[PDB]
Amino acid sequence: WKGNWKGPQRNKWKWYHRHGYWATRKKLIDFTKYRRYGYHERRGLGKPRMQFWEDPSHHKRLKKSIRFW
Amino acid sequence: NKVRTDKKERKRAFPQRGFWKKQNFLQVKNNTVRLAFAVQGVDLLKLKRLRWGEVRKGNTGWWTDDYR
Amino acid sequence: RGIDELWKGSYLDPTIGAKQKEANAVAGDAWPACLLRMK
Amino acid sequence: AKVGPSKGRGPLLAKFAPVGFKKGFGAIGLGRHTKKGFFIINTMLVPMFKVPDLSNCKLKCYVAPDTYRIVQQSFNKREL
Amino acid sequence: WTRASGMRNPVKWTRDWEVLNRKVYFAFDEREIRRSMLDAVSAHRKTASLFHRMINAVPGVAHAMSLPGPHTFFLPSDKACRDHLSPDSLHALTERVAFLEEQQRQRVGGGTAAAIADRVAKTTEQLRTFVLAHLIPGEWRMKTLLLACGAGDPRRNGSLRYQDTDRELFAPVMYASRLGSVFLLPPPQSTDEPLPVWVQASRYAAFLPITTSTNFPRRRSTVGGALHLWVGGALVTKGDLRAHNGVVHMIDKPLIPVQLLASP
Amino acid sequence: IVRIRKRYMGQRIEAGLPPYVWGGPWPQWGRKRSLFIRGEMYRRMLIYSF
Amino acid sequence: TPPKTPRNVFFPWQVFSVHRTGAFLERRRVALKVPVNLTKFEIQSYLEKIYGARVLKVSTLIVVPRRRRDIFGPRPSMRYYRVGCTFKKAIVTLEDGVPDAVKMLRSSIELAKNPDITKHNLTYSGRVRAFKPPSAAQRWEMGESKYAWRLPIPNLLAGDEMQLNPALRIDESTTQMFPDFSKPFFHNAHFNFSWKPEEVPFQQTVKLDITPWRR
Amino acid sequence: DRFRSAVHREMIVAMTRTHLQNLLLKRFGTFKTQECRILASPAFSAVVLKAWASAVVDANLRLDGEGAMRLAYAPPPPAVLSDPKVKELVASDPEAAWMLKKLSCQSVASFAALEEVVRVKQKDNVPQPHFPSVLKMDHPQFPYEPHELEKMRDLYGVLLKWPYREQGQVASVAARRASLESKREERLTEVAGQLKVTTGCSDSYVYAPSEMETGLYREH
Amino acid sequence: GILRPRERLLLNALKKEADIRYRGRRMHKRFRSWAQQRVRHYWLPQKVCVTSDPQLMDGSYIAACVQKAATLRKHDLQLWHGFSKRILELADSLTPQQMGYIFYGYGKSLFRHEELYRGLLPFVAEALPEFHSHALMTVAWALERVRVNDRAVVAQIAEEALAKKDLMRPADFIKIVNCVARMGAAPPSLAAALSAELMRVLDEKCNALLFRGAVDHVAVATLYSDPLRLYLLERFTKTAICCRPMHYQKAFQSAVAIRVLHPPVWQQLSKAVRNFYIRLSLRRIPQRARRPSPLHWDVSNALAKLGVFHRNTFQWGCFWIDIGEIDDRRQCWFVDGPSDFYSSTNEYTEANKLQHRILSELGWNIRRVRWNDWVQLGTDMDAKVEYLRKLRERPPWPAILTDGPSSSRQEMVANLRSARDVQRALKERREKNRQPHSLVMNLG
RNA sequence: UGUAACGGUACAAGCUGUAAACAAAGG
RNA sequence: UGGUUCGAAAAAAAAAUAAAAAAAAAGA
RNA sequence: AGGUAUGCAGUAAAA
RNA sequence: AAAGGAAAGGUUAACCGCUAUUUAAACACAAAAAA
Repeated sequence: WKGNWKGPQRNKWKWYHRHGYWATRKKLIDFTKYRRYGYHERRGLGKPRMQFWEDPSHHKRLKKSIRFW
Repeated sequence: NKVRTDKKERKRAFPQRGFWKKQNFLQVKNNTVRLAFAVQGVDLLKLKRLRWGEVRKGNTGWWTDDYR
Repeated sequence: RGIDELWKGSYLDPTIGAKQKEANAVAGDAWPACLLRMK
Repeated sequence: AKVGPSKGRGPLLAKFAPVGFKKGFGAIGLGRHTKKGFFIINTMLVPMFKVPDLSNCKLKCYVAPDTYRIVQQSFNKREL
Repeated sequence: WTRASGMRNPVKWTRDWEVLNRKVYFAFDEREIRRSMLDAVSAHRKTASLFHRMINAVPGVAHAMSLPGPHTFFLPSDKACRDHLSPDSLHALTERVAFLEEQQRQRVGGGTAAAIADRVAKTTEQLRTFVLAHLIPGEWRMKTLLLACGAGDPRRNGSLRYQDTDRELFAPVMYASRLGSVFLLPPPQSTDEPLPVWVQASRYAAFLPITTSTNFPRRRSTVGGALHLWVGGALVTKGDLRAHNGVVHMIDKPLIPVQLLASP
Repeated sequence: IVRIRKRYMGQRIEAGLPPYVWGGPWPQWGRKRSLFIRGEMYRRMLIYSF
Repeated sequence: TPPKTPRNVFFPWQVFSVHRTGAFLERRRVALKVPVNLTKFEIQSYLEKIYGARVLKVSTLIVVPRRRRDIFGPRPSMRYYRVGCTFKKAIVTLEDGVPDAVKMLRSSIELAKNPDITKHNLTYSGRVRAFKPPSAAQRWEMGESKYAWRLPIPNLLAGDEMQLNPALRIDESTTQMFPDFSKPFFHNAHFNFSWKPEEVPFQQTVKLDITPWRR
Repeated sequence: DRFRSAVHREMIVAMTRTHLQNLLLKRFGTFKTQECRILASPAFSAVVLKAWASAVVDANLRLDGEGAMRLAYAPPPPAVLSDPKVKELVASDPEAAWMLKKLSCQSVASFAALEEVVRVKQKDNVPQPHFPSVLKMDHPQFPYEPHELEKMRDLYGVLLKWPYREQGQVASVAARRASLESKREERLTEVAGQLKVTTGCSDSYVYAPSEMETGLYREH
Repeated sequence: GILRPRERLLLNALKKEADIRYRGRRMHKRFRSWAQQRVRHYWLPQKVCVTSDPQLMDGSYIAACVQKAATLRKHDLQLWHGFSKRILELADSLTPQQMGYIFYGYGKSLFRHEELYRGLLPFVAEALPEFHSHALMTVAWALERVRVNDRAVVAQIAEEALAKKDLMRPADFIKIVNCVARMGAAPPSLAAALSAELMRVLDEKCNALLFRGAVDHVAVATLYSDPLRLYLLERFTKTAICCRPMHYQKAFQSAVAIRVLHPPVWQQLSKAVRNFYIRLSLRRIPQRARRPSPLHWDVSNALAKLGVFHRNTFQWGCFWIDIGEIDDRRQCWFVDGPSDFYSSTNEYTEANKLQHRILSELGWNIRRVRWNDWVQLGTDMDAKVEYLRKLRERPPWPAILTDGPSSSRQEMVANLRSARDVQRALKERREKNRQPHSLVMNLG
């Protein structure tokens, strides 16, 4: 190389502003692909069916659709 | 690092003849600790050197055994 | 004056012995809702 | 990856970011930034803890073990 | 990326002391000023009201003082004029400045009218002479004037370098054991007599050893500093009011020319 | 020679002898007037604070 | 994350617990684990109203447990984890002292970990050189005048309980003998101030000759 | 009269005692001497020096500054010698008796002059500084003259254990000395140094402004 | 872009000098806090216009206007005399809250209109049973600040605070006790009762920030009982860290007063507390700039013409001395102005008497000059020199400072006007004497 | 809806929301 | 001592953050 | 030659 | 000569803006309407 060697930089500002959560949202990519640390639309099954021996008074299924005061 | 994400294990795949011991720096640190303990009346070095089950009060030892 | 209450009588208290610590540690039942409803 | 939440790093914090990053933890606001880098505090916004007079209170954290027997008998005498 | 500033400035300045000394030279001696001498006078108009009014009311004076030639202007204060000029002279000066301003305002808006032109000409010439008696060719800064008067010369600065006092009379609790050269500046533009300049030790110089480490060998004005610079019998109160085309020095007495002075 | 001189001076310090030094000609090992330049800087800082 | 504190509480849920530190803490100081979202005013009011403690100062730090990799045991899963929880460490300075046996850790297994003994003579981190700002007495405003011991009022108050002469506090095993002022000697030995006593004779000021070739 | 209240007299006596203790400590070396230790001891100050200060105030000999070492060299007053508390301390404390006997023996009677002060100073036997011949000597100064470099290289193992030699036997230092002397020409008993006494007793000192608001920098 | 090398160098040097200027500028800002507190829970939620016609104002409106003007520093003589006229018209219809806010405004602005306080005090006394903590505190505070002394009403206010002890705010009670001590209005029984209540208030209800306000040397010397003194001196050692220079100064003065006048209490203290105060005596407690007044300067000028060396406005121990002679250091003078006494009277203030007694017992020979007598001399210098000489030829003043003859508000106003005229004349003929007036121009 | 961050819980691929596994016996 | 905050100057947005929770009758 | 300590608007001049 | 900073803030001036405004902190002090 010439003089002092320069390679790919580790820059938190650049990485977070170019490849972060919101930047990935603004990108044009396949959003049906699962991303561990970012936005994706591989949807889950939700809370599973109650087993016959559990207490229905404690079994829970909904959070937002029933949110009262 | 402690999480073992670095590549520092790459060099350890090759032999080396020896390694620096940093004894000057480590002895300065150890003597600083010893002084901190000694200003309060504690002989940390004596405690560290005591044999298992050995009791030595004050600044005593084999020489005390010899002359007593 | 009052901050001592965070450790007084507990196993962190340095001014009391092991038997006193155990005696202080013994505890009864939690308040039942039936009795709580009467207050 | 070498930057971001990967490898157990989790969400970003001011400790792990360069100076200039602004992220708190959920504290309430207690004043206003001025136009010259100051912060005027208003004590009217300090939450007021409501604590009753605990002196001379016969209640305690737990209940004596005999209370169960006493209440059970007192209720069985009514039920029967 | 960083937002550190102030004492955490991310700029990697040089630590070389010689380079920093050169930087001092560039930052103080070779600094560039945009404003002009009349800009400075206007900035201090409230304290130099009479001279500001004269500069703005006497034809030609502003043109003379706005020229590129590096100049030094010694500005008296209204307080100086009031203290040193006789009441009649001050009244005459105020009346004539007001007269010129009134004629200017008339412009904005027999023999008796003819005499007005003669009076205007006379007043303009006299006030122009007075004002230009303080304008001096060249740029003479305060440190240059001091070094010309000899302060800073080890052979001549005696009586200005080792001032001391009877310490026990002023800081007794610390002294229990004691409890028991005229330079000449070019003449004003309106005259031919060169201006004398000298230096003296201020009353505050003697008290330095009481509160500073010293290495000595074996009424009075209240102006600050250790050295006082006198110009033509007038004390400099505020110096180095630098401009683009000169420098203004504030003085405590007006330098009236001999022609305008009254012999008897 | 530096080691020997340092040993001797430290020995005097430990003994508690008066803080005397060799007085002879000290050679000049540097070129810069750092002392006076820094003093001028400090003067300017003090004036700014005032 | 934690619920924001309402203007009126009536039922505080915040847990203030004593934290045993491996570092040193002063006499009138104590370290507490506290929820991260609480302010110093909230902490002080909480302690003064629920316990009646007379709090003088609150200092706060945010503690995030370090990342850890599971690498050791048989069949290890190389996954990342944190031990404990993120919390606010509140160091409270009160009007009265707090027992060292309460506030700090001790050990007879690792004999070096005795902060109550070692005090501030050690740094309990990777810090090598300790930084301490100047003390209040060393400051100028509200600081100790170095000639006040000679004044009448301090001597009237001293009585027979105190002796104000600083010459009496000189450590014999550290100070050196007085030198002759007319002969070469160090300034640091016995002066301990930033000025030159007049009793030291006139000193020579040497200015570097930067251009010998010119002369 | 001369006093407005008991607290007035107490303040003046405390100031006088502090001044006397300072003077005696400086007379005996200000530290490193058993005499200084004894003068520092709380009992000696409480009894002996307190009585001495009261006697001085009674005698109206309140001197301040360097002119007060007369008091330090004067013998202890007979009132101090005859005070019963002083006698009890003398009996109970060997150091107090030793110190008081030394003060009685080594004193200037007239102060109750310079020749007598010199005699008493010699008797005191306060240790004196002494500039060492080692620090008067010289050792080679880098850069070395080629002959010096060459000789030291050849005799490394012998000449570099103690390179100190008397002035003039080191060419490197001699040349620099001669050059400095030439530039100078072109241009044209050992006693420990002490800071002068800053304490006092007189009204002029006691009732002087404290000057703590004024910004005095030379604190001492 | 690029710069020509000269321009590069000049601007680079400017940048370096700016950095160094910033560093030098921030050097002395040890007590500059970026986080700052502002008190606003006393501001009323109603809106008012201060210049509205007074005849349309009621108690609720005029009180709010007065307080708002005091907060905004709108110190206009015409506005505040209109306030006084309207308030005196509405005296019959003011609640304790409104009267408290009015007194706050007047005291905070230091508007020394004695007639308004005199006319409002009887209604305060009549309505005392309905007063609350803030109103009582404010009335006492304003009276103390403006030097309007009414011992009977102040004692009644203190008694009302005692009766409402369970409702009083701790800070208000502390301020009331301090004001009572400074005005000298509590006989021994009331002093004992106030001390007994203050002990419990401080021990149970006050943290360090509230307690530090109780440290007042006048109250310690003249009001507090011995157990209260001991408790206060012991507690200050614990609460020092949160204190400011004013608190340190008052603690030091309290310790000196106890040592000089109550040696038994000083000894009843413990060795650790005594050590704390001994070490406090060694500190540089930041004072604030003091300068001779016009009357002080006139007295100094007359003394210098008489021929007595002296120094002015200096600090000895924990006291400020007006004049301290040089030849005989024990001789000192105090120049007493209108604010050193209570309004319309020649009775000295408690602080002045305490300072006089302490300095006298510590040894100073004090002499005092009264402005009421000085003003009658006029601009004459021979008369003033003779006055000072005759005072010098007489013995010093006793350790107990006695009050002067009786006076009235009429005479006080007349003397204040005369002092104004004398000040004007002296300044005029000083500056005229300074002016040379010797340059004569032949311009005409 | 779905998912996740922190927090609590056997410091967890489970459960769970500062009431963080349980109220079922109230004018 | 810095960030924050005003300016440069920016939705040119650092997911789990704020002077940032429905925004004055606030009960002094 | 960024902003310094009652704070929001707001015009001019400038080491 | 290759022709180089002015936004916000501080200073001075001007000012019929405003609690979007300096403690219900304190020290000092011959000091002030109308009549």
